[PDB]
Amino acid sequence: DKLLGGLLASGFDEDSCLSRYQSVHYRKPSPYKPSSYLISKLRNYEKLHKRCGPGTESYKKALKQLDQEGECKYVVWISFSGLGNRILSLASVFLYALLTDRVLLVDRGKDMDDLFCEPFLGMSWLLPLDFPMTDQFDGLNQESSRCYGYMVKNQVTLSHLYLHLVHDYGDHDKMFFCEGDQTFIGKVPWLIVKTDNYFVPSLWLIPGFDDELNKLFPQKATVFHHLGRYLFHPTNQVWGLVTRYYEAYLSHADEKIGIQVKVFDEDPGPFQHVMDQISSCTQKEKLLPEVDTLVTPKHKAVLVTSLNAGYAENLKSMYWEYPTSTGEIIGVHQPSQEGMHNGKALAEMYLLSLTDNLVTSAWSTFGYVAQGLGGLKPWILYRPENRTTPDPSCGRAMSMEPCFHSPPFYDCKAKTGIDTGTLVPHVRHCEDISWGLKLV
Ligand SMILES: Nc1nc2c(ncn2[C@@H]2O[C@H](COP(=O)(O)OP(=O)(O)O)[C@@H](O)[C@H]2O)c(=O)[nH]1
Repeated sequence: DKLLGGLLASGFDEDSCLSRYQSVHYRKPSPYKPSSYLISKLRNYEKLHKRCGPGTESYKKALKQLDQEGECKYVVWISFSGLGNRILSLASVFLYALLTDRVLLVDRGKDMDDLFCEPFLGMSWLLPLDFPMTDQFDGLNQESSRCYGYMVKNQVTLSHLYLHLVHDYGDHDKMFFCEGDQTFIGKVPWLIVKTDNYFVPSLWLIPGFDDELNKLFPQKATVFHHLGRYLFHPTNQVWGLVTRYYEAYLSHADEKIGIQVKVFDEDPGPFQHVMDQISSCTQKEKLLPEVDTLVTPKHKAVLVTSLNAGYAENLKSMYWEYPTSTGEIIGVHQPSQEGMHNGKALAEMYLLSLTDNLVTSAWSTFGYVAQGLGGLKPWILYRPENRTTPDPSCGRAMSMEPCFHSPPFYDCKAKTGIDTGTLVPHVRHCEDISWGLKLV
């Protein structure tokens, strides 16, 4: 089913975004049926967006509200940070638009236009190029006059509010995640957000939001799985990088393994500890077979994405040099070694997402998107310390979701510090970065 259990709206033009509909030629159908309520929510959201979207008479009238202090309200995402982050933060702001009956508009920035097709049937998601406040986006931060957190800090009705939700955000910026301040913010027609985190899990802890979030997602850990596949379709340019790598190197395997390598160090390596970690991970989980020194089969292909190439070479040369214990036929394959960039990094994510089993590196938003769109619950390569291969080398994700790296820890009722990862069974601390949070 090319509309994804009904997640996607039929009627888009096939040739201008090939990936949208002919993705089902390349991926096994997802196990995760999106609920009836999520569906309606999206179909209803596209009526809002057509009704209030850029270029309508309702969008023109609303723009004058930026001076003279309103049926359409808006959240504006600003393009900021690495591609992994911008995908996760953008799905976040879109869930948030859903919860607050707003229109999402997207600062195209340098490249968003080039990377992604239009996800909303009948009408562009892109912020116009003449939107008056675009010159301020670089500068908007924690100390800007209309920053919600600067205002709560310094006790201060508004046409527009800036919401600073970047990882270095403070105690007052974080009040965004409270019911009280949401009631306030609820009234403001224009919201400009800049953000580099997957902030979805803290929305489940806001009351009101949590009812609707339960109704939309009966299987709670499907938020980015459905919202990602809804929103983000690669352009023809990027899609062809996907199809041509998949076609040339991966379509003849009985099984595909993905291995997403990120190493957090200012030396590119490669590192023996990390190679060691990857083989122990893959072997100890029966993901890839062992090899024998002193000596009707299946073909596995291993897709290795990384910046240094010698993680893939090592595996490639091991499996060329030595026969597998099981007699399985292994081929290792790395697209790029970057040391058309973001078109590439994008394709590689989507490629990772077509594998049957994925290994991810701890902390990488690159992993989270790949597992995210795959509907894949990874085995996570844990974060090293002192150039030592951790032991155990990896473990299975509690679930497929991305991880909220910089969450708030406030009890809004009681007005005090709290561990927000020990309030409800579905919001747990992360496996990879224990400080962060995620839906399980
Ligand atoms: N093509 C490709 N790009 C990558 C890979 N890993 C990371 N990148 C990109 O390189 C840039 C820096 O990556 P990363 O270190 O993961 O992000 P940071 O930690 O937020 O700087 C980002 O724009 C990523 O999209 C990869 O395996 N392949």
